[PDB]
Amino acid sequence: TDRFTRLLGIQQPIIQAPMLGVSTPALAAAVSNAGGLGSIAITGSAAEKGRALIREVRGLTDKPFNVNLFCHRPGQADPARERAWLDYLKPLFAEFGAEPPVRLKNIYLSFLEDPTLLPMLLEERPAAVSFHFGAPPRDQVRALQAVGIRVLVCATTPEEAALVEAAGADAVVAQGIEAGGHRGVFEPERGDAAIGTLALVRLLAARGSLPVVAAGGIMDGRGIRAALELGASAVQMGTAFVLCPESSANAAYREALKGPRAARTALTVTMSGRSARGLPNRMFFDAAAPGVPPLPDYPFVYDATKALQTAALARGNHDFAAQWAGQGAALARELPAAELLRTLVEELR
Amino acid sequence: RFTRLLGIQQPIIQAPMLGVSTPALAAAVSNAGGLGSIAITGSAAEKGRALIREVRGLTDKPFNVNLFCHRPGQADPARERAWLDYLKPLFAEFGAEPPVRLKNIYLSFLEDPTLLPMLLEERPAAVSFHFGAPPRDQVRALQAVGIRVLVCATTPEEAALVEAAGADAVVAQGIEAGGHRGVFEPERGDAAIGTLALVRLLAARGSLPVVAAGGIMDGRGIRAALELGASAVQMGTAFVLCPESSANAAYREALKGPRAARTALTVTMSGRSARGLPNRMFFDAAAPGVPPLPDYPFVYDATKALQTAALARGNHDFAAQWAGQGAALARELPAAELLRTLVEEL
Ligand SMILES: Cc1cc2nc3c(=O)[nH]c(=O)nc-3n(C[C@H](O)[C@H](O)[C@H](O)COP(=O)(O)O)c2cc1C
Ligand SMILES: Cc1cc2nc3c(=O)[nH]c(=O)nc-3n(C[C@H](O)[C@H](O)[C@H](O)COP(=O)(O)O)c2cc1C
Repeated sequence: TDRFTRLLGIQQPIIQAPMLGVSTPALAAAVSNAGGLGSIAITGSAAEKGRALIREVRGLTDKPFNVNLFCHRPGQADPARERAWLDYLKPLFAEFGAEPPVRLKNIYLSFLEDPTLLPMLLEERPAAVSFHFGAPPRDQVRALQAVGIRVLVCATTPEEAALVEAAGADAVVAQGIEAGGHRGVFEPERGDAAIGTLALVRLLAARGSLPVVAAGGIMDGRGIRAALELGASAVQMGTAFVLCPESSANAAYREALKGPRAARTALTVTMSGRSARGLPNRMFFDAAAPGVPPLPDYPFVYDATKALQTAALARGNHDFAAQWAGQGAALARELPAAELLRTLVEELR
Repeated sequence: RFTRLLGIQQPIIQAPMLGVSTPALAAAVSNAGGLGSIAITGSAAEKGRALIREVRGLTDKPFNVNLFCHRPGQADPARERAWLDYLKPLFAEFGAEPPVRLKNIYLSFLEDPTLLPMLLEERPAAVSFHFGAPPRDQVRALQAVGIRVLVCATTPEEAALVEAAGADAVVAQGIEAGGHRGVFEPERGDAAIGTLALVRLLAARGSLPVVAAGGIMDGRGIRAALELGASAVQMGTAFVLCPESSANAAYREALKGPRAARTALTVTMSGRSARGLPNRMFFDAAAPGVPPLPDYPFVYDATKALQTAALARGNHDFAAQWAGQGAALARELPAAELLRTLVEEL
């Protein structure tokens, strides 16, 4: 199908997934120059810094690229809950001769609570703007579209996909249970249908009319071929690009992904406050276990964890790192992004 | 390919489905060119033999006979007595009271020695195993006669154990699948891998023909699995609405209707994780007030007692209505006609 590639003015139906902390302008430009759609994530950063990152990408590529923003429900501070969480983490900090932070901060501002992001986006005009955890109001999506920007939203169910349609997006990113990183569920408090890529992509393509981008578990040309047979118009690959040299994955992350840990992934809500999939470690614990206090809101939880990670890292310890990977992780390859992009295009045939 | 490995013309297996599959359904699929299947667990061996003879009465073509190979359930009177006490108000609602004791109503292939020699005589083209792999010993014993041996796995780790046991094929069950999850050891957790990842993994780093199971509802779904490296396909939910199936009317209406839009996993129906259309038997076993679960299949024994009492009042809110995550794509056709349509779409 030409549906997606024509929609975004690119050659290849391949998006390199925006991965906050792992994607980079070098990674994005590499994929975009190679004919796909490279991406960056700019949540957690001030608008002008977002604006700089976009321009960094432009200085590397003249081809379309994707800019991703978190659109979650703005986190609700709860100092009592947050204090009880910190006290619970106290022995972990003490292990590295450290103390937990005194307070926690809303480190990731939602697109719905930072008014300055939309106007900056309407100025920079990246070819694509994608959202995770929810959809903006239709008039906001329309404003970006009015300026030539394609709008992507991640959905995890047919019900969420309907909301993406109502928001007026140009394409839906259909994220199956296989996907590495944070799950795109809109309202985790209602539960999580946890639908696999194969079913979700088929359900959205066969019973919907929006171009579908399949995300989760896709690691090669056979996977891409399979996604297209299901009716997707393109794929989004995260894990597959992590070992690329252009990525900002650290040493230990690359080692975990290259090694035997890659055979088994798991979901955690205790790392960030929102369900996410990666290589299990000490930050993957049972929040339902005895003596574990109620969980603070996302993203305050991640703030607490990031403080612990820093303390851990200050003693050579990476057992608390966020090493996100999808269920196809064992098929991970290590190539320069543009060479990987083209290997995929070849395997895609 | 796999289609040569078994005596068949089409690479589509109609999943064996305890209480849903019938000799009539199996025969219709086998006569149409695929591999029809029945489930034999929970029947004494001479009763399972009778069922196999029923299928032979309707088709000369190959079929599949399925047996549970789970870690045999272990009785805990204290835990079971507390479970039934917790269910007591549900029973009471339909004028019943919980059964005295619970029973091991489904004997694993590991604890009933009379199943293997029956299978040796009857010699169906295919014998499949769910929840675990039997000793390579016995797989060879079946393979010595005409039999191709299939075992379901939910992870590459389980697939390796399948390979070790000398099976002719591994059924790769993704998270999408309806009914009981084939996880060998659930108390060790459950990786809950999706079909798309699982098939690719097993086809990329495995040696056995892999049969994709979970979420496939049409020819595009079959083509996708084949692109992933599958040699064939196993489909349960797609066949439930076939008039030949053993699905009762309430079940058929549920799957045809809006409830098909959402499935979920429950361990409280049977004591082992299973995917279906949620109802009053889908509750939170971690919830305050809910006691430790008995082993599988003792829990299902209790549930069935409750299902009887609910049915006698015309209440279907406790039924076992299994369905995979592709449930909303279900179609209602004669089984042979569905297989023909699938083949055309493929
Ligand atoms: C390390 C990592 C970071 C990710 N970061 C983001 C992110 O910041 N925003 C987002 O919308 N998706 C993020 N994703 C998910 C992708 O959008 C996509 O759903 C996923 O990578 C596809 O599954 P796969 O890893 O199996 O290819 C991330 C995934 C990983 C593995
Ligand atoms: C109602 C129902 C009953 C099932 N019964 C069995 C069974 O008795 N033994 C078994 O090994 N698998 C059983 N399965 C699972 C199938 O083998 C297969 O894994 C699953 O149906 C494939 O997922 P699908 O429903 O999306 O096609 C059953 C599935 C359903 C929906």
